[PDB]
Amino acid sequence: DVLMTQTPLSLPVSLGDQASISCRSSQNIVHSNGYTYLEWYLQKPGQSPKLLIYTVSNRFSGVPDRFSGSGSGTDFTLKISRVEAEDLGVYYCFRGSHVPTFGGGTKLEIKRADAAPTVSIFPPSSEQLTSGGASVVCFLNNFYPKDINVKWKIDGSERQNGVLNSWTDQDSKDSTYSMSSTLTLTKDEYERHNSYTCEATHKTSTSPIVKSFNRNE
Amino acid sequence: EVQLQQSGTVLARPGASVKMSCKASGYTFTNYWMHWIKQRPGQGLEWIGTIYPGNSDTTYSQKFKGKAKLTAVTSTSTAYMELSSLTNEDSAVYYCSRRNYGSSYAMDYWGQGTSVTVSSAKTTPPSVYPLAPGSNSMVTLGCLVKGYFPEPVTVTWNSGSLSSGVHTFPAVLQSDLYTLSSSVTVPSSTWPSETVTCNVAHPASSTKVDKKIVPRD
Repeated sequence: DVLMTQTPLSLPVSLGDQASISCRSSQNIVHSNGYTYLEWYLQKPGQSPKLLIYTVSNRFSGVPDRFSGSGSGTDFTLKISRVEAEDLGVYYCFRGSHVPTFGGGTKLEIKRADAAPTVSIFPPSSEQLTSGGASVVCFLNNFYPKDINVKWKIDGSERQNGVLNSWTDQDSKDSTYSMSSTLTLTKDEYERHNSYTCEATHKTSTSPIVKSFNRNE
Repeated sequence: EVQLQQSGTVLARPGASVKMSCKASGYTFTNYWMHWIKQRPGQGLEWIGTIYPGNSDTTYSQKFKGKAKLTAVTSTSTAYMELSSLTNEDSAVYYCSRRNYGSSYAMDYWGQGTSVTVSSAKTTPPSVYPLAPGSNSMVTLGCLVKGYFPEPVTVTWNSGSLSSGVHTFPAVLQSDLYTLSSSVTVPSSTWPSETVTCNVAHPASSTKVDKKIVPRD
């Protein structure tokens, strides 16, 4: 019943490797005229989707051989013979016959060597404290894989409230990821404690990376 | 040479309705079907509906009947999508694209996309805070842009000279208010020896602030 399902949700592949993106429809999607309008589109961060494959296996003017589209009936596949760094982004299959439907998309991430993040912590600025607020920022830059955990500690105790994180898209140049976690408290609660901590646990280590600062220093 | 230019970013209030346009050129506007696609932030594409500018023929995805209203104006080679009874769920980028037949059978050309934000919060300049390290060969500095609305915002370091080693994180929702941060890494012999400044430009409130990163102790 129209559902266009894609797998995997996220596909990690080192440069030069092969990539297989699957797309299944819940019903036979062949048009009464005999043709099968299944298309594939690619969309990189902050850009408009691009056409790669139409009618299942046909490539669009300007798309390299490395891209293959196969399948029929209810199953279709997209293959990237030799993944480049410029291939990362999200791939969507699209059924173009009546009641056009997009698949969920398959994020193509480029695999590189594991890299531990570089953590940096920053106390509130005098200007903010003057405003009555108190933000403590912590940057965890250029790490891989993305799977990362940040835990805040005010005088040893974990704090989950007022914590906001944001992540960058895999860097097109070095394929690393970066994250920024921000613990926000009012100035008064900020000044009733002394040691603020930022902890990051990442696949690259057992002993997590800890960066702190004492208000009394 | 075929290109679709779409109207600019829009901020609307719940219950309101907005109308966007898709100006086409490069082909015979009235011969091809023009499609519309929605994309919630951090989400996949979704087919909205289509219209045949030739004779104002339309088709909508059941999900968009009464929500979207498509029209085209032959003489101006312009397609329009009007969204009514807006809610947060309609906040997204909307693309228009031409479906070609012959050389290819798909959506080969897309618009740059129109951004729509549904919210009942007014323009608010951002407060910019310097993130200096408390107390290595490289050193990381930062800039905290907090409490602004709506998107977007421009952040550069030193008018732009400092480009590499920068990580401006995605804006996060802070209760009807947006918040992002930017980090930059430079040589120890460069800073604090030489001052570093972040520039924050908030379009919506025509605000431009320059913040120096002053060391501490």
